[PDB]
Amino acid sequence: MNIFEMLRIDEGLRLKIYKDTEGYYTIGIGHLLTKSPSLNAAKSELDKAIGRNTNGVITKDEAEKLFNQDVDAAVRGILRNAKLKPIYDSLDAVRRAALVNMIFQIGETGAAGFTNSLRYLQQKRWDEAAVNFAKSRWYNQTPNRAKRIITVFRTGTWDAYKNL
Ligand SMILES: [Cl-]
Ligand SMILES: [Cl-]
Ligand SMILES: [K+]
Repeated sequence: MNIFEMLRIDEGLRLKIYKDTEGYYTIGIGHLLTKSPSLNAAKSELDKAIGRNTNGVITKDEAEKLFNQDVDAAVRGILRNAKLKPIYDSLDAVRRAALVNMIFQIGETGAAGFTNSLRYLQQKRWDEAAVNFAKSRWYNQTPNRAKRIITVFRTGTWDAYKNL
């Protein structure tokens, strides 16, 4: 298990534009195109992203390409965020992957509201952090995925993904 395999499980792989759990145009492996309700707008974002006139469908390789970029950018942003870098640095590799996964899903902006949870992680108060994390719109809207992420923060193991 690793960040790529974990997010592949969590996001799936689709080669045509589709809408994510929030109703937003996405493609590939969780690659958010835009929050605009305009499909053409989405398609334009896709073409810009891939570098060609696609007509809304991409190859697996292309999908993987955006994914790699996406994972990298997620890490990079965490490293550049003064509110997150410290948490990230205080963690073991398994938990770090869970934090990257969260940011990939909700963004740094979405992570701003987790200050308290992040603090519990920093204190290594695993069960306390787990309880806290669950008290969020994030958990309520994507409970199965959030539960997985939370078990990783709680245990430092991949057990939640192990059988998927
Ligand atoms: Cl992009
Ligand atoms: Cl879910
Ligand atoms: K998805």
